[PDB]
Amino acid sequence: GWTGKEAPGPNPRVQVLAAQLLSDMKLQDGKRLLGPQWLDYDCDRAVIEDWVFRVPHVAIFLSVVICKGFLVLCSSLDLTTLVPERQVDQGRGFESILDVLSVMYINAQLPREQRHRWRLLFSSELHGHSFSQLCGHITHRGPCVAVLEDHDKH
Amino acid sequence: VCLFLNLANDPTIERIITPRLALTTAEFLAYQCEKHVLVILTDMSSYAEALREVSAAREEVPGRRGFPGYMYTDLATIYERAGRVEGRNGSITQIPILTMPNDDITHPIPDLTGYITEGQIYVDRQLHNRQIYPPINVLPSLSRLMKSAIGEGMTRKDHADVSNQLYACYAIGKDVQAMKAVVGEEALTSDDLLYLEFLQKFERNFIAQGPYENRTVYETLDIGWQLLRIFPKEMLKRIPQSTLSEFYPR
Repeated sequence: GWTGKEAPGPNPRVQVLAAQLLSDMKLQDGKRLLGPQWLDYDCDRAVIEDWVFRVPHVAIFLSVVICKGFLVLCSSLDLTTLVPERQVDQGRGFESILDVLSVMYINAQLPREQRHRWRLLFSSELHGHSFSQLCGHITHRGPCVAVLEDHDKH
Repeated sequence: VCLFLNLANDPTIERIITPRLALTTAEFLAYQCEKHVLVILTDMSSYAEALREVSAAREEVPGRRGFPGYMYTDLATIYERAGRVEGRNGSITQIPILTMPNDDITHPIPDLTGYITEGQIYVDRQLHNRQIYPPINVLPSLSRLMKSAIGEGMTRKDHADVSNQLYACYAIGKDVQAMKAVVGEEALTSDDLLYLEFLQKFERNFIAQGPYENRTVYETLDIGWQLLRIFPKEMLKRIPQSTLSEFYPR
């Protein structure tokens, strides 16, 4: 259900996700990639080998580009806990703020026990633009992820 | 603007002939000079205090509550000099302004001016005591000719459905706060507080105006439409779907 709409042109959430993984790229100097001198580092096997150790998703994403088109069914991975299941009630045409690379980002930092199903609790374009509806739909429903987008696309 | 002032220290007979100067000027500007005239007759209750004072001088008979017998045909001598005519391109609109004594609507000046005219506005006291301007009570206010003033060609095609939906979510909101004071605060469900979020935002964004803020009709409905988005789409049942699918989502 998480079909985040691709943009004609480049998807802007592919771009800002990919540079996040390169923030954990700790060069041997101890100082992070800062300024326009971040393009010219002789990054040998000494420095990429902790990057695949620190970042789990660059180790995860290679196991789904290879082992899903090639269709090896014996694979002992979990795809229920990588991408959650979008549970909205039917009948209501509802697009979300968050596309699939974003909901694969927030789902990584949750507890592991909850990562399989994201159910709709409140949304401003379906349940009104009221705080009395917000406080009535999200009270007493367990742990939930509030996510909002202002006028400046933040 | 022509301004016919008439003070309280001025004689009592000049107050009788004042609303017949203001209409003879109006029946000239619209039915001979082809203008759209609006007549404002401030404190028409003091007209009926002078018409009682003139008639008592002639030792005449008093009718209901001291006012003369001929007061129903003497208020209609003023009010029925209005309306559009055939042939001329002018019209006269009248807004008389009264004072109900001790807030009793059953007084003969409001009871007989509601027999000849076509609505009320009801400036309310309970909205003035909570510092709202203009304190207009929309629950007893009416205009019997609203259907021939709005719609396509006049204002916009969503006017007749925004208006009687705001009137329904202000009517329910006045019931919730009337009932929540008598039964208690913990009986409100989550849909029930929503008719109180409207009621507070209706009295601050729609009824509160400020005495020099001139809104056109296109920015009263665009104020009114962002107040109907407080509710979800399934709860607006006074509004049809063919106009909900054009104006509601933003």
